[PDB]
Amino acid sequence: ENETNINVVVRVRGRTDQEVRDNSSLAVSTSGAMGAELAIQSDPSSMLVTKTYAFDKVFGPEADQLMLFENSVAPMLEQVLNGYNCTIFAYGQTGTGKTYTMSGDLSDSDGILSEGAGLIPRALYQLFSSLDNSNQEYAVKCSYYELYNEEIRDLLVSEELRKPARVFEDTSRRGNVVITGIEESYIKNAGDGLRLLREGSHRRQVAATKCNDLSSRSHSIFTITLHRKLRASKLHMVDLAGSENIGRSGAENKRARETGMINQSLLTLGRVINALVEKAHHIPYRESKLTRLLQDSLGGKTKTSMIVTVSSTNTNLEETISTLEYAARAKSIRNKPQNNQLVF
Amino acid sequence: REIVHIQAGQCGNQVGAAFWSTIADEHGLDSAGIYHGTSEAQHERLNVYFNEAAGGKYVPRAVLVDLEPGTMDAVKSGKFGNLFRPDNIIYGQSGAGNIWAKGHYTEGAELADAVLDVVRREAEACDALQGFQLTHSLGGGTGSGMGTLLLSKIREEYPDRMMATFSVAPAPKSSDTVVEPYNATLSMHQLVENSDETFCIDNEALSSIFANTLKIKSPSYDDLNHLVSAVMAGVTTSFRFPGELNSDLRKLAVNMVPFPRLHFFMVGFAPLAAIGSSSFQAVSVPELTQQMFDANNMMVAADPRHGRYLTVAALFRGKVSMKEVDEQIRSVQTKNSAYFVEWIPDNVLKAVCSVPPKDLKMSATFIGNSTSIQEIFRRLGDQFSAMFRRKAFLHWYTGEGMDEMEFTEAESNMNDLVSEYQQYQEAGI
Amino acid sequence: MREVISVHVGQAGVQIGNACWELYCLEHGIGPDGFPNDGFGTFFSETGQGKFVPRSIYVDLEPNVIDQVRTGPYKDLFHPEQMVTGKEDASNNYARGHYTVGKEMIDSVLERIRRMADNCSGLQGFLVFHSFGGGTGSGLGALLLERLNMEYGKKSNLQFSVYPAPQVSTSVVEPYNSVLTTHATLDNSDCTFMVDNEACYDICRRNLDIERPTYENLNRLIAQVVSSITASLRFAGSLNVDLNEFQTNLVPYPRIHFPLVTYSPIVSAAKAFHESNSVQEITNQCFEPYNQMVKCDPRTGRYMATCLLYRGDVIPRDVQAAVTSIKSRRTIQFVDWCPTGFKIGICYEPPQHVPGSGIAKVNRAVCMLSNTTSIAEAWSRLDHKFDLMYSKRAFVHWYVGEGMEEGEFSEAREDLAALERDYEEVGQD
Ligand SMILES: C/C(=C\c1csc(C)n1)[C@@H]1C[C@@H]2O[C@]2(C)CCC[C@H](C)[C@H](O)[C@@H](C)C(=O)C(C)(C)[C@@H](O)CC(=O)O1
Ligand SMILES: Nc1nc2c(ncn2[C@@H]2O[C@H](COP(=O)(O)OP(=O)(O)OP(=O)(O)O)[C@@H](O)[C@H]2O)c(=O)[nH]1
Ligand SMILES: Nc1ncnc2c1ncn2[C@@H]1O[C@H](COP(=O)(O)OP(=O)(O)NP(=O)(O)O)[C@@H](O)[C@H]1O
Ligand SMILES: Nc1nc2c(ncn2[C@@H]2O[C@H](COP(=O)(O)OP(=O)(O)O)[C@@H](O)[C@H]2O)c(=O)[nH]1
Ligand SMILES: [Mg+2]
Repeated sequence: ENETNINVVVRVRGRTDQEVRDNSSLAVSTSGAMGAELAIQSDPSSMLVTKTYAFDKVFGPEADQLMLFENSVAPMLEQVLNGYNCTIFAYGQTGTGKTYTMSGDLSDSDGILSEGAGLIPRALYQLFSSLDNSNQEYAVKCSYYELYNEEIRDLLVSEELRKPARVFEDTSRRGNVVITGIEESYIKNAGDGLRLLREGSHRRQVAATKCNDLSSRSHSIFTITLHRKLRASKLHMVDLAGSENIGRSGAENKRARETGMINQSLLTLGRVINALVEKAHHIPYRESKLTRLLQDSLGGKTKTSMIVTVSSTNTNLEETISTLEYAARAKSIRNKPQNNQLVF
Repeated sequence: REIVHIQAGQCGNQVGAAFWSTIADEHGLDSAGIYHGTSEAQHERLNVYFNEAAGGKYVPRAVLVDLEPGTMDAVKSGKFGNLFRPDNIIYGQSGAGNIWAKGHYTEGAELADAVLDVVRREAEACDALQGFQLTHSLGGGTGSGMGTLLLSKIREEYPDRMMATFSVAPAPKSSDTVVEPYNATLSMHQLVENSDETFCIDNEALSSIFANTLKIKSPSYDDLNHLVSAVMAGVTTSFRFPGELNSDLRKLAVNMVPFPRLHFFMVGFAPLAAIGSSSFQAVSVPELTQQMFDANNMMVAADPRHGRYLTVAALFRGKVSMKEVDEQIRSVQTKNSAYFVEWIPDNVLKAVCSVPPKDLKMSATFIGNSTSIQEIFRRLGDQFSAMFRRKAFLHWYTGEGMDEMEFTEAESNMNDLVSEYQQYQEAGI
Repeated sequence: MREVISVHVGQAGVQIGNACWELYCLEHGIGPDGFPNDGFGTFFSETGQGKFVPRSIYVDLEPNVIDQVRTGPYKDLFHPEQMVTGKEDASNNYARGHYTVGKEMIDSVLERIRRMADNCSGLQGFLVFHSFGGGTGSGLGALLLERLNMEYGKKSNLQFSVYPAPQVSTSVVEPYNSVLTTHATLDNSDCTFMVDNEACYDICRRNLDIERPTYENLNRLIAQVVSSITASLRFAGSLNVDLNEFQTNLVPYPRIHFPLVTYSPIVSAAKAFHESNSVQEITNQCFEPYNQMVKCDPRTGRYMATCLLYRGDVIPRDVQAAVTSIKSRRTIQFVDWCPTGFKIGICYEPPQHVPGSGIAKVNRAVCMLSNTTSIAEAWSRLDHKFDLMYSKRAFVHWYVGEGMEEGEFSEAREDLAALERDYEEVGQD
């Protein structure tokens, strides 16, 4: 079809014992059976009950990997094998689980598989699995790097090499925003996927907040090139950092760069979909390097998925509900899926 | 509160001797560098541009970098040669060639290491930097090819401070060199990204001032660069004296820039009149503001009436109170409802400095932000368009080592900078 | 001693504060040293010799206006360790104002208060007045209350912060820095006395016939209603209107605490000469909207509660015979649920005039304070502006690029409109 296909899902985290037993937090999210509009309320049998937000897949502190992975990623894994580009990325407040959403665990029990490892190691094997039994030739390449303060660092290599000048366009397509000056690596099997992603995810800059010692600041981005046979569908696995508040960081001038410039691009991610509620005479894709790359993703020729991981603990009411308007407003935009058999 | 000044290029050189001449006269310094104060305002805020020395000898924060070794001797061996520390003056041997792709390929790769080293101790020797000026040109090679590479280091160097570049623009008609559509848009690629903002100035517009207001048809460039040093002083006029409000270079750019892409501005100045029009002119605050919104008082030949004003910052030098300014602007924003942006209401910034100029009673420094500036850019890209499809004047760039498809990246950057203003020139949402 | 202290943040804190302490010293008859009614120096700390230290602290992030006080005619008055200056200004950025550079400067300010707080005999409450429009007083003053009301708890908090309006504007983030401030002022301050720059200006044009007034002519109007509240107790009078009493006679609910200010008689030099001054005709001036301090329409709305602070030679029965001439006769009804509406006291001693303003000496003066329902059209002016400034997210990257999440922008318009939902509800017969 040629419909308004933009995938958005919401999976909140779980409270800890010290939080709500001290705070008596919000009653806004359900136990997570299926996607349905809930409420916005606190002191619920009183004069704060305002409105609900229509959903696709709401899940409380109840959902797991294979409950999400078979219904969200796996109908689009087949689209990758069908010869289509796809885009999956997470978003939300810092310290909620959107780094857990992409890359969750480092258990990595290499007898068979790992458990709880996040969407990318599930989407790692389950594209190598079905490709082994579909009687065609295949070649697998990947490239995994980061985005940090309008700069790009290759997480594949630890050497100190970077781009020569700039990110390039091409005269071949419009949807290409190619990034040269950076290495992609070759992958034989499922046994080479985690083999490079393990030290590769370790190359980023995991900073330490007042809230979490794991809620990082970079933008992990995991690209895949699949030369199966003559055809190639690029796949984007993107992490995004958190919408950092002022006082919950303790940030000095060294930390303000990965506070301000990060929130600068997250604000930029606002207006690139705030301008698509009506799609006026300009689409500001070129405001930062985060949105030049997502130009074919956001409202382009690429199928796009989105994860909104928020906190149900009352750490805020400022962007408790403000971040859900992003999927709510820009749901109704259209795309155009095009085929890819590169004719030699 | 110090800023760092760069005169990168030949136009950087001849504006600076026009710049620092009217600055040193403004604080009371002589032509040499010794001090001669009038009152306490000139005693306390020489801490804006000038580093100290023994006695009353002052040294301006400046680096003046060229690749052409000739014209630097006109200010080194020429006049005001006792007013620059010659360690700061630094320049190589080979000329550029009016080439963007040579000042950014090889010469910056052989000077900007040693140029930046002089910038190190000039930045460290203050307490709090404010801005980082690199007043240069876009026409030739030195002010452009070094003017981008010397720019692009500092954002990687000092990611907090501010950039105020006064790069002059090519003309749609009165252009001076032949490489102008290439030597602009390559520099326009680097300047949208890394610079915080710029103030464009076009010589073809500047000739219209002397041909309509002052009625001189035979001026000089040294006369012409003398005029831009009004608004050079006009920006930091609000800071270098006891003011009354809104005194900072940062207080401009935090609310003259609505989105972090556009960053460009239009410059006006008032009053100015010839000796025949001297006494018959009166100097009134409503009388000044009617000059500042004429298309015969702008420094870029695009018609501001053709566009819409996003933001306006008025900076006044002299004796002027609050609603003296605004009550005339009240009638302006009635007569010009097609000239003010509706979705940004209350689009007027004002700034009052409580010190008069010399030989004047009042003065008005104007900063504008139209949507007319894209037309010059569309004029510039149209000049770029026919120059590139034939791929002529090409191998003096790739022969130095810049990629062929790298231009199409700059045009795509250039076209998108044009493509944001047509939302706002016709904006009812 | 019923003791009070002062703080001052931003240039509005400086310039109004420069005019507050001048008018205080002429009331208590002290110059720089003092003594060229018996004591009562609650504004002042008494040293062992006679150099009375004004109990105050100026806070500015940019050492420009503080140099004016430390060089002008009042450098020989203050405690130069108390006049704390900053390093770099907030520069119209509430994120810089409230969070970033303010955190690196509050902890040389809050402890400076404590030494002046522990020198109190018994401290009642005090006053934090600034601007909403600018940088520092909008932002640092917002943190200055919540880092104070956390500490001192049950002690009183007032603020006379000056407020923006659509006729006259200075900066263009004045919608943002007002509504980002009003979260701080809602739950920390007991009360606030908002005042316009325009209605403050217009009385200096109409009812003073001064053609082009300046800011010191604005501020001397502003500081006089400041004198007519606190130091009105500090002259022995026939009645007493305490700082606790405004926190009873003007606030039914904990959210409704936004009175207006009205001063009378404000009559110029050649017009009080050829005029009498009754008790009744001056209270008639008070309910004229031409002496109002915020551009509102009080005859449209109703009055929840009023307060009349008389000064000068006043008999207390033309209080009662003329208040019913306003209450029981006129058209403007009060709130049906407030049964009286009036609280009023008489302070015996005359107000003091400065020798350099258009205002003249007068044997009686009224400082009308009233919590109205017609101030709901003050917040609708900003929230309509804050709507359209936000709907394209313009001028937001200078805030989120510093560290404020956009979630306050949701709660700003949510809380402020809900704060207007009490003025439409309590003022609803
Ligand atoms: C007479 C006059 C302003 C004025 C208004 S009402 C009144 C009385 N005087 C101007 C100065 C005015 O300050 C500018 C903007 C001075 C602007 C500076 C330029 C260089 C001069 O205006 C320009 C015409 C010149 O180069 C010459 C002719 C040499 C200058 O002398 C002219 C010249 O400067 O005279
Ligand atoms: N009442 C009053 N208000 C004034 C006066 N002068 C300026 N203002 C107001 O003060 C506002 C500016 O506030 P500031 O005190 O400068 O704010 P800030 O954070 O200190 O900003 P900077 O110090 O300039 O960096 C202007 O927008 C005016 O509305 C004055 O004399 N009286
Ligand atoms: N839904 C969840 N279920 C279980 N554990 C969770 C969940 N969400 C977060 N966690 C835990 O939270 C920790 C990871 O921090 P995380 O919440 O992912 O930060 P973040 O929100 O992704 N911020 P950032 O890394 O800056 O983008 C791990 O201990 C996870 O187990
Ligand atoms: N003398 C002078 N020329 C100017 C001025 N502004 C722009 N120009 C012209 O603009 C063009 C820019 O050239 P430029 O960079 O100085 O030459 P370069 O040495 O090759 O870099 C030349 O034609 C200059 O003459 C000015 O104020 N004075
Ligand atoms: Mg995350």
